[PDB]
Amino acid sequence: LRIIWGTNVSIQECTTNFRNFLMSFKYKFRKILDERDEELYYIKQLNEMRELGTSNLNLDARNLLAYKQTEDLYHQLLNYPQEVISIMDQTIKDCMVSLIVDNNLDYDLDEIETKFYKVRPYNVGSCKGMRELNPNDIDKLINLKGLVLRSTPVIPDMKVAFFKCNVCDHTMAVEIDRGVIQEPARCERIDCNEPNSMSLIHNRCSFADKQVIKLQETPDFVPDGQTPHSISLCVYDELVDSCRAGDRIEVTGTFRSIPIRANSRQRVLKSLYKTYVDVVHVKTSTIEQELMQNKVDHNEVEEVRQITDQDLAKIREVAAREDLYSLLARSIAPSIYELEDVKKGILLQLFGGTNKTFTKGGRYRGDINILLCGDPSTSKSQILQYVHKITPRGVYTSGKGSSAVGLTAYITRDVDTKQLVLESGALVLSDGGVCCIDEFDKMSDSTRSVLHEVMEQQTISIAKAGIITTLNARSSILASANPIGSRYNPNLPVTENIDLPPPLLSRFDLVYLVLDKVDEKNDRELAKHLTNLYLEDKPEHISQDDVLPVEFLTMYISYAKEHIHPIITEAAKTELVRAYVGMRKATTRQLES
Amino acid sequence: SEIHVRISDFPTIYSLRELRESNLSSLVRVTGVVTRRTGVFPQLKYVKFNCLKCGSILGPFFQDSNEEIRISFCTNCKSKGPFRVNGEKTVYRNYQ
Amino acid sequence: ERVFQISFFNLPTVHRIRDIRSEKIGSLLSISGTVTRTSEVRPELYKASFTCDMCRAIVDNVEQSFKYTEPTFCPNPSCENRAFWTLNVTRSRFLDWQKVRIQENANEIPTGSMPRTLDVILRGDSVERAKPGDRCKFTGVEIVVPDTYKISFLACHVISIGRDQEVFLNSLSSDEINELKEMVKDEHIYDKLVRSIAPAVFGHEAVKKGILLQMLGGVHKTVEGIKLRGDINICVVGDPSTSKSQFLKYVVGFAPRSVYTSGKASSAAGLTAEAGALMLADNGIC
Amino acid sequence: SQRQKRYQQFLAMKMTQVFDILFSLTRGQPYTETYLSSLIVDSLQDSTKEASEILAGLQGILPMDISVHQVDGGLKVYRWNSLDKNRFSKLLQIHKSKQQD
Repeated sequence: LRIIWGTNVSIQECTTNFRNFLMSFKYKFRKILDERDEELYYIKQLNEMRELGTSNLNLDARNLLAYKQTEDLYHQLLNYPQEVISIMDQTIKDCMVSLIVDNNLDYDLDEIETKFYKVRPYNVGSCKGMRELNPNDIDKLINLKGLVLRSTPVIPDMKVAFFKCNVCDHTMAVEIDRGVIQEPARCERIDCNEPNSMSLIHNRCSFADKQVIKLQETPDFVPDGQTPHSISLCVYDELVDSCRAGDRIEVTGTFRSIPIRANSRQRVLKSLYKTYVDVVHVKTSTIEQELMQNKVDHNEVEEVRQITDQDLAKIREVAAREDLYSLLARSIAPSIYELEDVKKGILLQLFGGTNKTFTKGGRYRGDINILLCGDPSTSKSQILQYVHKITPRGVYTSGKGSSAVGLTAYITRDVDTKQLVLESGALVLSDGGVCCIDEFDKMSDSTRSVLHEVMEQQTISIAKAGIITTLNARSSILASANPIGSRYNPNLPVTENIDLPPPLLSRFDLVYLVLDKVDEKNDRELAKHLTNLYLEDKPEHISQDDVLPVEFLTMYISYAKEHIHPIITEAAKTELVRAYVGMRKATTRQLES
Repeated sequence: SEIHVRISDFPTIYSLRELRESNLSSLVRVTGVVTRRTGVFPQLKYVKFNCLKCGSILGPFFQDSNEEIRISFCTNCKSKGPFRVNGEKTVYRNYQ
Repeated sequence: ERVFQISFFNLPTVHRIRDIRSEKIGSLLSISGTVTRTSEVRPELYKASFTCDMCRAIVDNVEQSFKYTEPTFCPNPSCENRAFWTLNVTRSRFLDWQKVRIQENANEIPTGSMPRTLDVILRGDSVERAKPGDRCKFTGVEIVVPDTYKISFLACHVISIGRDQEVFLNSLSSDEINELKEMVKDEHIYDKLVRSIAPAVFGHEAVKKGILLQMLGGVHKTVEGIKLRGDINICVVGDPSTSKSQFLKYVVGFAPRSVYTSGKASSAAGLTAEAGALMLADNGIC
Repeated sequence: SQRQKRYQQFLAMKMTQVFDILFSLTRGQPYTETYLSSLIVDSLQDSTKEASEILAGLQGILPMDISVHQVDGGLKVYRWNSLDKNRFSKLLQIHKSKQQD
């Protein structure tokens, strides 16, 4: 049965096993799908391949699962990927050949068979994040997701080094293979001998780029308390550059780990190996694109795990609750007392607007920038806490702990590779979701110069340093401020009493002003709330008895986001105007808001 | 101990703007307006490397008008204990 | 006295920066791009004369890749070596390099992967042929630099390419060239034109016009003295935004050589050492 | 402006020009395979409607070097990088549809 020494992978025997499957498939998948096209895909797809001649079969994984044979093949594949894929490719070429032979003369004629076709299997396994993985799996197919942080330029790789001799010269050149290049001392032509310097022409050596992508992985499903790990994957070959930064991509690849020399002078290696991803298939696949979507693209991941349909019903049910507009605002801040209209305006900030690209441009998004001030200790902090907690993409920052740069483009020295590396500052990150700004009134004048660009543009143009570009960051703005008073004090111009540029001021969507009338008569109540807990010391019954959702909220938010696209029609128009009329009777932006 | 001849008179008078590589290395007469002109510092130009790991002194080098490059490999190593010039023992010039 | 530099031109195609691949290394290439951050020209070796006093010095060659050292072999003699040095500033081939870090052309940028600049060294008389913040075409001479190496293209042929035989515009345009000739035939559209500038705005027309005209000509050139400036600077004062120019300008974002300078706090990084200020808007509004 | 009609006939002639420019647009770009868009753009930049039109006409004349494959995800270009551009030069010369179309 031959073998592979440790792989327990019988040389061939899986070539048959596969060959059967490859030749014969149809949909056994529909069985797992429960069904509810007839023909086998593999042959057809493969023919398309032959005609187009694109090689690069990305397979499925799992079609094998579930099909007999190749059931085990699924397993061994997950286990011992590299060898497996090699065998796979071999069988593939052989099959292409055997196919052409059926066709007798095919594609003029036999060259194409000599060309290399390669497997780019995808969809392999449900992998739990990264941080989860054990050393137990050093090399396995693994699934990943999340936006693309940064990507190195192509880095050349001589599979084939290039050498020459002082004499005669002869140009012979050694392939790297294993990661060291062992050069011959002497000599080729003369040979001789002669201990004649064998020169290495670096301009003449081969180069692979296999590029480098800093990956910010979102597995979601966050066990906590972990913070998102960043990843880096070497790609290779045609895969290189096929990815724009920031893409949300599904890619699969081989777990990998490497030691790295510590001294940079001495031969010493660091033990404590450093892990990377080998990057097999992404989700050339680039050229294929929606040809991937063929076979229908896996029934859209079976709805992508939409809510308990029942839960959805619960949503649509709660929608009926007339109080819902209020009830939600209640559910929003359990800890916080009164100040509802705040909680409300925020709630809208969660529901904010709708994006419009026009024909092009357009792109008002849904963005809403709320500012709030008042007497301090308002809990004014606490809220930002809450939102930040809720907000998936949000970030919380302090005035003066800041300047116009840290929000963008650190462009720091990577120094891991001893490279310089572009680091998204705070804002680019915050693109999407909302931003939590402490001490807005206190920000550096340099800082917030940023803002006007953001607020207006809703994007950001950095021409600075090595790369000049306008990056889009779309995110909501929540800013806190203390009147100079710090009680803004009665009368005064409030607009004065807030400090700030009356323009930049005017920019903020929602201007919330907090104040205290000393309702006696409030403090009592607030003190009751507050005074509670107390009991229970172990957190229990915060707002009881009152009706509030908990996580249902989060989901509901998510769904409403996903599925809703309101359109005001004509109705609003009239009154809508009359309003802003009375207002200027104030600014247009007010209307826009 | 020494006397340097200034000679005299060689038109030519290659102007300013007009000079080529053909003009290089050969004596050339010219005239023109004095722009910003340097302060004085004593000549005797020599650059050298105290390194880091490979101990010292890598010896004096004479560089360069004006490169100071690149000082590739010396003294153990040559890396990663790589080189840092020292204030001590590097000849300078100012001249004109 | 022998120095020869040969420059091909009239290559049939143009390669994008991102289009670069390791297969094309060491072969000449074709790239046009946006110039950034030029560097002062510094002499080179080409061939350097350096060897020891033992027994004979200043053998002339190499230091080819940036090293810059050293005499490679057959030292000293007879001190045969190793040894090191000694370099004759009397004998070597200086050149050039001014080098430059050029950026990919803006319009091209595939969303959203964003621009990536590369560096190229100007050797030979092609040196200084460059201008910063300029679209320019170059002959590849591409190759590489160690880093492990990092490719860096080189340039034999510096072309600033990137008017008119209005024909050759038409010839160039040719396909529509049919179509809007009608427009030339057409009339009033000075209205329709005017009836097109900033659809955004109600009225605001005198502006809409003004922008339009601003886009238009009026000719360089006297030679007495000033080439008569064709350009026209437009000022628009107003009660503040709600459209400020908060409208009009942004709108004017759509145009060639178009420099939207948000605010005047920059501070004149515009014209830094590209006129972010200006040279980029050359034949355009900042 | 009958200048327009002049431009019309002129472009009609520039068909051939395009063949010669495309032919050898491949060849002075030592690739002979490519991103159809790309070279389409370079040659375009020499002189889009006209450009794509030429893309078409050449495809028709030389449905050997050139194939266009619509795939899910789009129509992929196929280009035989080994095709003989001299023969293709004379063939482009002769079949303009013999310039009869």
